[PDB]
Amino acid sequence: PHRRFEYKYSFKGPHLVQSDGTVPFWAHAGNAIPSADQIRIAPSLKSQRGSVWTKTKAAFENWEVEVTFRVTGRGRIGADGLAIWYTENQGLDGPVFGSADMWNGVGIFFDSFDNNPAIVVVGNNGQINYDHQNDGATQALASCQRDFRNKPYPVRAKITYYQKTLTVMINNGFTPDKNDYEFCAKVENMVIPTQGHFGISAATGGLADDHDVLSFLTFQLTE
Repeated sequence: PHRRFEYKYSFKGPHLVQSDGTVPFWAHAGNAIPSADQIRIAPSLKSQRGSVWTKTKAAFENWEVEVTFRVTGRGRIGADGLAIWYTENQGLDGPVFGSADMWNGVGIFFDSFDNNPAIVVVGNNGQINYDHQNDGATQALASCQRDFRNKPYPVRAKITYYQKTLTVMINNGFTPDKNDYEFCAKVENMVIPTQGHFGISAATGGLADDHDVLSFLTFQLTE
């Protein structure tokens, strides 16, 4: 299956951030801190929320995103985690891993163990007022249990929307190999908006990890 790299929906270092503090093609918000090699979406301070979203919408029948990130913090517990998004609108701040509680599209949530370790796929058609704590278990379309914190190498999520199936593959941070992925979850017959923004958001609470995204690479898939 053919992949075309879509620069207008992507970011990576080196020199990720412009001299003016912006990241080409994206908007950062909240407590997100662009730096040369990564964007620290939510730092290890109390009650943080941040995000990075594409400034334009993509209209890809099929697509794939490769997101490389780290979630780093003290102890065996941390919070909150991060979310990868494809939604009709350009997301704004809220209580769902730093983003708003309603959306039209899909979120893939990486929820840190704070005593569930989980990666969860959650759809929304614009009608659900989502509260992760209350609704995650019941509304998850699919999930897997992986611990993505404090790993030796960057964690890599590959989220593919191809032939109406949304698949989540994960490299859980034990190899530097940008292509060594294992299956996490898939959702068949997923309907998502024909056009939408890509995004990534994170948050902290009383417990707080540093949530860093090193790169977000978007590909348009063809057949």
